[PDB]
Amino acid sequence: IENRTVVVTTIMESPYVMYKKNHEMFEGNDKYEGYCVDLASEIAKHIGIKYKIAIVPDGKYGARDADTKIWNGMVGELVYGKAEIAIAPLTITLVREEVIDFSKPFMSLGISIMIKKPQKSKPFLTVERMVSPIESAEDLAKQTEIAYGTLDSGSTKEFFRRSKIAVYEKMWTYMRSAEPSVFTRTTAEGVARVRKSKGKFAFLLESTMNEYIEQRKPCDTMKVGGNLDSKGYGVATPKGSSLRTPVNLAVLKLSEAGVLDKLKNKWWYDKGECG
Amino acid sequence: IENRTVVVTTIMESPYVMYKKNHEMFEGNDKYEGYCVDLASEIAKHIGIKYKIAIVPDGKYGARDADTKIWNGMVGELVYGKAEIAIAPLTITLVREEVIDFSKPFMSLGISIMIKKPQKSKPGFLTVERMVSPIESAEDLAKQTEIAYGTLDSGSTKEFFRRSKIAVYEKMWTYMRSAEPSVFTRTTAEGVARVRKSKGKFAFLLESTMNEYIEQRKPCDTMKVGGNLDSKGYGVATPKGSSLRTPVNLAVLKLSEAGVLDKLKNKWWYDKGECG
Amino acid sequence: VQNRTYIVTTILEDPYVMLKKNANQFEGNDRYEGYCVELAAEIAKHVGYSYRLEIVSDGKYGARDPDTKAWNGMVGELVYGRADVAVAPLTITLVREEVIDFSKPFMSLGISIMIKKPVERMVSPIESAEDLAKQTEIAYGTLEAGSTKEFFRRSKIAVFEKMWTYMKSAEPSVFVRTTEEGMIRVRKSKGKYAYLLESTMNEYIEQRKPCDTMKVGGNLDSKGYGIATPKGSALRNPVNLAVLKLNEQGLLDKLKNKWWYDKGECGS
Amino acid sequence: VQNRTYIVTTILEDPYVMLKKNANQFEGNDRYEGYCVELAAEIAKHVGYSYRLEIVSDGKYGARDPDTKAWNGMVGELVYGRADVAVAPLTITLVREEVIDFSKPFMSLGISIMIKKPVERMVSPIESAEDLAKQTEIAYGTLEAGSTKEFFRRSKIAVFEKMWTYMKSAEPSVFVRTTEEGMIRVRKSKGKYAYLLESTMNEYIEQRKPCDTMKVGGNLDSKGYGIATPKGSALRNPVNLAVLKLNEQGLLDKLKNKWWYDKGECGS
Ligand SMILES: NS(=O)(=O)c1cccc2c1c([N+](=O)[O-])cc1[nH]c(=O)c(=O)[nH]c12
Ligand SMILES: NS(=O)(=O)c1cccc2c1c([N+](=O)[O-])cc1[nH]c(=O)c(=O)[nH]c12
Ligand SMILES: NS(=O)(=O)c1cccc2c1c([N+](=O)[O-])cc1[nH]c(=O)c(=O)[nH]c12
Ligand SMILES: NS(=O)(=O)c1cccc2c1c([N+](=O)[O-])cc1[nH]c(=O)c(=O)[nH]c12
Repeated sequence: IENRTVVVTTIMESPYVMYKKNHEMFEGNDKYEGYCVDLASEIAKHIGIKYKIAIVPDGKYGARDADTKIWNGMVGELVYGKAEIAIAPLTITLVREEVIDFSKPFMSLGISIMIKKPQKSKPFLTVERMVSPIESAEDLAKQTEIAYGTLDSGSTKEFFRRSKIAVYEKMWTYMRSAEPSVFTRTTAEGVARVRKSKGKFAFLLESTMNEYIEQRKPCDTMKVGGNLDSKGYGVATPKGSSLRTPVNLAVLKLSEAGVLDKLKNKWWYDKGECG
Repeated sequence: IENRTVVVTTIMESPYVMYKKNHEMFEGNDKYEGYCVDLASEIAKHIGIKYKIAIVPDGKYGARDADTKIWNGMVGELVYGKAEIAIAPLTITLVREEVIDFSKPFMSLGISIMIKKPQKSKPGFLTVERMVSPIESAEDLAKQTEIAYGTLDSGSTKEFFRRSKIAVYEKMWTYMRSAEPSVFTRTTAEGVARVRKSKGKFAFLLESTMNEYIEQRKPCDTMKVGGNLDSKGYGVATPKGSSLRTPVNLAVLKLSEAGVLDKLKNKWWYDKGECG
Repeated sequence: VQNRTYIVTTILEDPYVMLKKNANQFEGNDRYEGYCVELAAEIAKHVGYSYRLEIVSDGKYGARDPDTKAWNGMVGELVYGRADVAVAPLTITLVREEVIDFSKPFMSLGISIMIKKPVERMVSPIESAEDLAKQTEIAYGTLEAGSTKEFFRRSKIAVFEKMWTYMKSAEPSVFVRTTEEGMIRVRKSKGKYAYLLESTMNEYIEQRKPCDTMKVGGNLDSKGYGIATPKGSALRNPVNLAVLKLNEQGLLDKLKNKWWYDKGECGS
Repeated sequence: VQNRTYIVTTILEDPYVMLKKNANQFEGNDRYEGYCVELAAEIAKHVGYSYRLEIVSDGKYGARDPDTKAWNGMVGELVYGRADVAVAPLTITLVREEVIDFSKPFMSLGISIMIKKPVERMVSPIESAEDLAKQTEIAYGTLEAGSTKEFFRRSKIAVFEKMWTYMKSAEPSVFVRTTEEGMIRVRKSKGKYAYLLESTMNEYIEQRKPCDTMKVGGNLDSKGYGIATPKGSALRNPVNLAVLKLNEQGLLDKLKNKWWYDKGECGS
């Protein structure tokens, strides 16, 4: 199990995997570092196997095409034998589960509200308390002087289109009826819009990226409110593979040992630029 | 080694070695716990030798007698072969190194000024309150005479002032000798009680380590101020010519470099302190 | 898998499984009401089997006996084949997953802080583990023998380590024998005690009368309840897929709202 | 041990050994003045031997070459028998003690914090390691390759570990090539930089012009200088006893005061 080298497909997306400094003089797995790289190292230690990181050429997480019925991304690589392990942020989704087997979630996340950091507004003085105009999703939906949106596809838009709790239904109604267009092509564009709008726009993106962006310069974004829904990231393995059980037990042992929390803290706050 | 169990003599004095809770149901070394007990544990692990803690019956640290020329206490027990290692607060001193050999100091200390914690004095800005210490160092202690300063009636602390030639520590000795009534105390506990009772009008000059230990005890009415007047060390004494000198010395040095000694000092001073 | 009724095993824990106020005029599955009963009904609807609710006799979550190496409670009933499906708040852990198969978590939780609901603008309520660690006026404690105390015992984080050293060097011991006694003591402590317990229980206690406790801060760790089956059971895939469908369609988040806030005795 | 002159090894370090302003009208031991020269004179008086001061050629404290396993500097001179006594600021450590014999420390030491000497009442100057760890406005750094950086690298204390992680994840690198450049940087930083160096050098620099730096806080660790001899040398016991006598009678403290404050160019 150690002589053979497995293909560990992964996606180039910070802070999970980034180009290491002076990566040209490194070779193999040393060129990439991040949360996912170290998680792969720990998992390979637990299973006692040798691995090589192979970034997926397509650059997509994974979805099934409409007419051709061919899977793409890491899910496509796992299905068609390109790789065997997919240590990367891959949301445990029903449609992804029907073809491949997911392990237990190594990090829990959900849709979170992103707002610009509160600042001294131009119109007791010893101490200053910054009051956030939004406290949760209910306050965001009740008052409509602020605009809020999400990326033009993915899990968030479908979740708002599908929710029936009558609050996110109203949120979806406002989002669809809003003029001009509120959806953003990319998450980076949405963050730029939030920063540029001077606190007049909010972004509904997943909590992990929200916390990562909050700890980056110019430190002008913050996380507010609890998670609207619940999801998780899984270490996907192909259906019927013999590596499912060792991977699952390795993730569970790492989660109980506190190594996962150590990694998240180290790559979110310890290496953050607003610390 | 583990050839035989050695007699590790120690003195019953907190926080180095204290009676453990429910010590009757424990046996051997488990009855005693403290900084010195743990230090003995690490030293015996480093040398790989089994040991047994045996408190000296006399209860004294050790000093040469005037007439019989006999050695008492821990130094006496080491000299006459009743023990082999003394892991205790035994100060490295010239007259104690003429009969036995000391290792490197595992803890540095010196004479320190003890004063009652500043309080809300009765009046004769209000948002934050700064407690100003009336005394900051030995120079201010000697310059101002509204507060009397005392020491222990027979020890290294008094002999340091008797033998010192620096102007500050000579004026201090002169005032302390000419002070009325008697300023020297009988025991350290009695001196601490006098400091606490005098409502901050009396300062006591005792060892820095004990000052830090007492400061972290209830009712948080004592504190340390100023730097150490002199420098001394606490050593793990071994008898002269013993083969255990070098392993003990290297073990203490390794423990000091590894930071284990600082960890133990923190654990037994601040972590287990009752004051905060 | 038809013409056969399965024996579901679940514990009486609120809001999960609670006896109805009209218990003595109802029989069968109609005796019990709660989050887990509705979850079992929906899972049986999706998978397509008939089931009967049965309670574990000893009323405990599964633990491994250090002497006999035997499993008790719902996990023990699952391992020895006495029951088929355990739709209950059974936490996913390394030890249990070695013997039984857990579905994907239908409810995420973690360790949280519960405090009594209360120079003047400078005061700040506790909102994180660091604030509780750096402040000592208000004591905090956990269950005397539970996963929370063990978590602070084995934790490698500096903040949690300092917290644990505070717990182990403080008297009287704040560790309370039971959860009910813990919440009673917190209520009677008048803000001088914070109890560290599971997030779901803290949220439900927040919604219980007389509404004098609140939950602050995020989850210190990450856990998740699960629906366990015996290893090699034929219902692993249908149950997992059903749980995923309820997670995406929002049925689990609807039952949570129904049994936590909609039927809560407190306003929000 | 008479009719023989001993070659004594020492290094040019201020104020331990300094060249006199009248150096070129003096010869022999009269060329050098400082704390260590007077210490050597007193030790030679007490033990009763004739000695000649000889400065180490390469001017370094002893370190072990990883690839040749050879000792350089004063320690290297001691091991190979070129010199007899090293009355110099030579720190007692585990590695050096394994090859040479150190006397009892004649001067305690430790890691100190060096800063430029400067809601108003609420401000708090840095006075301990915890204050420097919790506050990040003022960057702090040590020598690029020294015992201080290694100490913070290997330290197991939580505060020191957090400080080390702060240093290793900060740019530009605050670590300074040499002590003089570090002191100049502290002078020119206007209170935005704190230098972590040995306590004796911090105290001596505090008594140097233009007196814009000060030492604050206690020693983070415990170290001590020593007077080393080759292993098995016949002068170990006389040197140890002489050091103890000078320590008890206050001669060591008197020389330290004379060469730190009495001859200092700064008021106190
Ligand atoms: N908020 S984000 O930074 O951009 C983002 C960050 C991280 C993982 C994402 C993700 C987004 N997305 O576009 O919404 C979609 C998506 N879809 C998957 O299937 C998956 O596995 N992971 C993801
Ligand atoms: N200030 S104290 O708490 O009571 C005290 C504490 C600890 C060690 C002491 C000591 C005193 N003392 O009485 O001054 C004298 C003394 N003499 C020695 O020879 C020795 O080794 N250790 C000590
Ligand atoms: N909420 S509680 O009373 O304070 C509670 C306290 C302590 C342990 C619990 C627990 C609850 N629970 O949710 O009912 C469920 C549960 N499930 C497991 O599998 C396990 O191991 N430990 C527990
Ligand atoms: N002057 S310094 O910048 O603070 C200093 C920096 C770095 C290493 C030092 C050192 C000093 N010192 O105090 O003269 C003495 C010394 N002695 C040893 O034996 C050794 O190994 N390393 C050192």
